[PDB]
Amino acid sequence: GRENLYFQGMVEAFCATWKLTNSQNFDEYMKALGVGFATRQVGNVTKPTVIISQEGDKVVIRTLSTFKNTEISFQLGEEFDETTADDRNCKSVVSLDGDKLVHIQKWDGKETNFVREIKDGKMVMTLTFGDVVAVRHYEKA
Ligand SMILES: O=C(O)C(F)(F)OC(F)(F)C(F)(F)OC(F)(F)C(F)(F)OC(F)(F)C(F)(F)C(F)(F)C(F)(F)F
Repeated sequence: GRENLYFQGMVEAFCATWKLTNSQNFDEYMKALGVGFATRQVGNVTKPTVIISQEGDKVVIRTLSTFKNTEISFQLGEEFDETTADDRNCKSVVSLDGDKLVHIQKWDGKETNFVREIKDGKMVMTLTFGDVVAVRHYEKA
């Protein structure tokens, strides 16, 4: 009933081609993660395209850039293995929390999370590691 209407309407809102339009404190966020000088210099100029789609029962997230191209495929709320763009081998869970799509990565006893939300048609991504928070805005292409 309302459960399937919530899950279908939420996933539908996020499924699009998203272009990065704005970044805030992403450099600090990469520094808190332990991303070195070399990669950070690339990461601060790289303009990603994020494609979110439904491929069967799975939700797919493709991050396309001149640095590295990543692709993750998952069932909502079911843990999966993920090798990140900065070569961290995580145990990750992508889930729904109200109007938010929450991505939690765990590796080496550490934890980082990315919260994606739709705000006035834009996708706002909040990246958190400890006290360090970054905000990235995306628009539909
Ligand atoms: O979603 C996006 O648009 C995202 F590409 F920027 O990825 C991300 F969501 F920000 C991340 F959280 F995945 O980033 C990261 F965690 F992988 C990272 F911070 F390590 O990123 C990184 F360092 F690898 C990087 F070099 F900056 C990078 F070039 F891959 C990029 F694309 F993220 F900027």
